[PDB]
Amino acid sequence: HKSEVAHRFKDLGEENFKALVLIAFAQYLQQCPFEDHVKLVNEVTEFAKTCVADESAENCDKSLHTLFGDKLCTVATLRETYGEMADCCAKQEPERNECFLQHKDDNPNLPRLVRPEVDVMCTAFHDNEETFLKKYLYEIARRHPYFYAPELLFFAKRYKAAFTECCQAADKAACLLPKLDELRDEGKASSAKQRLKCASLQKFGERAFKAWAVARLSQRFPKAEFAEVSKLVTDLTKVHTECCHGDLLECADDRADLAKYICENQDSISSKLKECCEKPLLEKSHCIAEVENDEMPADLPSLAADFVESKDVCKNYAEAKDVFLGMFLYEYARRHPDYSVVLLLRLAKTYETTLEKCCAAADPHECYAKVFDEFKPLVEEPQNLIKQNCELFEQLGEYKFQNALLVRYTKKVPQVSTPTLVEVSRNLGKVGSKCCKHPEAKRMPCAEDYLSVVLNQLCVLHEKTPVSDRVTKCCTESLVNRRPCFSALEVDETYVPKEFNAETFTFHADICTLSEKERQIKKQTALVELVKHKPKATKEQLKAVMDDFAAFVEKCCKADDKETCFAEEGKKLVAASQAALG
Ligand SMILES: O=C(CCCCC(=O)Nc1c(I)cc(I)c(C(=O)O)c1I)Nc1c(I)cc(I)c(C(=O)O)c1I
Ligand SMILES: CCCCCCCCCCCCCC(=O)O
Ligand SMILES: CCCCCCCCCCCCCC(=O)O
Ligand SMILES: CCCCCCCCCCCCCC(=O)O
Repeated sequence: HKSEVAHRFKDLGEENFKALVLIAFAQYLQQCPFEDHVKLVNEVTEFAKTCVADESAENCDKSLHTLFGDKLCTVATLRETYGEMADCCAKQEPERNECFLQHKDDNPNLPRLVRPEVDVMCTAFHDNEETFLKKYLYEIARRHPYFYAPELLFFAKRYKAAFTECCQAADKAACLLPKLDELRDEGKASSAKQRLKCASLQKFGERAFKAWAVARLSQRFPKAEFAEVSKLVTDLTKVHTECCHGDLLECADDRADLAKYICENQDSISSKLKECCEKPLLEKSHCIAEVENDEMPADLPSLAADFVESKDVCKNYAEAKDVFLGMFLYEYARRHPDYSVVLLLRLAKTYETTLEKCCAAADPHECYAKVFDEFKPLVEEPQNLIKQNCELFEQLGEYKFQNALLVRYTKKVPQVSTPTLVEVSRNLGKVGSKCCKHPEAKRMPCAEDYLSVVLNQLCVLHEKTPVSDRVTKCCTESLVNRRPCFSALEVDETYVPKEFNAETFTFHADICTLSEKERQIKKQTALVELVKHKPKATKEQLKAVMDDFAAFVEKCCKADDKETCFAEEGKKLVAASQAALG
């Protein structure tokens, strides 16, 4: 109403408010100590309560941006600590807020956050749930100044849940560690995605983004009328543009407003937005974004009717090209929740090319008449890969499957770094263990989601330390040919194998006293180095060498005087092995 702070305070709640303000400040003032942010939070909360009691108390009428910047400019060491940022305080609103946005460092030089021992965690937890959680929430926020605050808050509650449950467990570690690893991985993925999507809106442009959304929104809301989907795609695009700019307030309101729009028109959009829409303000958006696909009508026509077998098609298309293509995507995507969004884009892209080089032809109706015939090989390629790879995954285990990938990609790009190969092959290996368990009708969307993260993660490391044109090609290609481009890569014939190095293939008993997740990376590192030394090896020659190594390990660990054993059988191993691989 007349007071913004009061309003947000009222419908967010004290607890949520206090946490958000914390994250908000930790994101702009990434260098101040924890205890300092706590003071600000208390001061702002105290102020808020004043306004709650009387929307007319001093300053309660000022806008959040104004209020936020004023307290921000309140910090004394602003200039001595942040320098340039202090000059923002000289500017007025909105240049002031704009100025603060431009000075937020997305990759501060903060030390890697370390995970202490479960016992200390659980103890610190029990002795002060409050500071324990706010302190960590502070550490995460200052490191990811662009992570959508509410989402960060969503994660905090799951961490709390993990401590509550596990710190009472008979075996704390076995209960907590896995939940924690799962949590940071998921958090990492959530972050990689947010950055990825913004980057995209930048490179590829708005049209491609609008396309992506139509495909996605249509799979999810197959019953919605096309005009509703267009309406939603427009608002969604404005929403991400603003949320990418990094301004929390504008971002949050666009998201809420959009959630309220959806919920009000719920029936004419989806039947599965029931739970999500009764939920509280804070969670609505989160919920909705994650909602399961509604069910598609059974009384659905044939695409060929309006898109192939109907003359007056080049006329509808010329009438409004993007809109017609949109209707195509809409019609195609809502009938295929099983297709990957990018697959859908490929088809539409194909259709588009056809209509372009066929509507300017003699007899249109038959120039393009067999278009749906070109979609089949587009659809099949992805499917057969999910087919071939999920089987191999079930045969071997997650680990042996990972090793397979390891050999496979080293031979494609032997120039890539050994640790980078190990990283990629394992996450990749994960996508397999995480998606292959799904029923085929859900597999492809699964892989797309995971692979996009992995492929962009792959492309960044390379962007910085480029090592191959082939990779750089796939990495700067269209995000529709990205994965196909990588899938295409062939063995590197040009490659000149690295020289030999005894050390690289020398092992000590220490590997016996390492975690399964440790020995692995050690064995896997040697594997790449192996393939990098003998690239013309065979899955047969290789499997034989890997096998002798298998024994070698167990044999030397489960044998008296480990150290010597290794150095003894090791000389033998390296010797017999170098021989087979001539
Ligand atoms: O990341 C995603 C996940 C899409 C999930 C589909 C989606 O948009 N859901 C959704 C909905 I309904 C409503 C709201 I309110 C919100 C939100 O919280 O803002 C969201 I998140 N989508 C995506 C998009 I949209 C465009 C491009 I270009 C790319 C690329 O980088 O290829 C990608 I990977
Ligand atoms: C002075 C700064 C105060 C910070 C207030 C942030 C308000 C966030 C509103 C949260 C809306 C949740 C809607 C959603 O995105 O799902
Ligand atoms: C209703 C909003 C208009 C939707 C835009 C339709 C254009 C379809 C483009 C086909 C996909 C190719 C995307 C790309 O440029 O990479
Ligand atoms: C040319 C000397 C090569 C000898 C070094 C062999 C190292 C290969 C690592 C084998 C990893 C297989 C993993 C496993 O056994 O579970």
